[PDB]
Amino acid sequence: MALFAKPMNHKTEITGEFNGKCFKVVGHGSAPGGGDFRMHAYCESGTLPVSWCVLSPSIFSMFTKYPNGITNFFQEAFPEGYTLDRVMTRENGGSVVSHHSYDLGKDGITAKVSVKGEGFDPNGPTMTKGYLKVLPFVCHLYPHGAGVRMTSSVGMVKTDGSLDIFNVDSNYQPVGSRKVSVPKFHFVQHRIILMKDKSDTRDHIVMREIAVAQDPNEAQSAFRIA
Repeated sequence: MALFAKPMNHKTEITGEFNGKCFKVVGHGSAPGGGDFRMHAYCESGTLPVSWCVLSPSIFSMFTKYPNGITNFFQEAFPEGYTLDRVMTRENGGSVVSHHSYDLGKDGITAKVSVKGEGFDPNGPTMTKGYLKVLPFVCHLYPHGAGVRMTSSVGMVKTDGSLDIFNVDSNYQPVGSRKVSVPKFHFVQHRIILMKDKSDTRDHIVMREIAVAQDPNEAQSAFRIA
């Protein structure tokens, strides 16, 4: 898509419940290009009842930078788009399930996201906002019938510098019946930066993400072999 060749706006609505505490999050951002994309999100319902770090995967893999030589399933599925079905499990206890759908229009990409979490200790880092950041991570992207499956194990650093591992299992499926090219196995490297805008007195986050896809056995010429 030529649309994916120029800067694009994106927005989201996220409806959620963790341990029964409801919230709504709205955000606007842009995707200037090269796998670097930002979102300013606020909790329209008041105070967010959870860590912005744990919410952050629910806050647009079509903005991932792809090298030529690997198909970008996320862009190729447009204009019809794709769905994301995700299960995220905190190894020390807690599950988050979510669904995302996307609309490509004149004003960019609109996402609708539902998310629910249960099994979190009321005094743990998820429900008490006790996370500082998400470590960098590499996803494995596997062919999965007409779509793709990404797995990652991400480390979320607590206030005290100890970390909790979350396992992310994401199924991306085309909406169109127009047959979309399914890539070969590859990696996608991510970084997530979260910031508080000093002008925004609402409970909010500014999220910046870098996502770049990588051919495994072109990593360097240590991996190249015939």
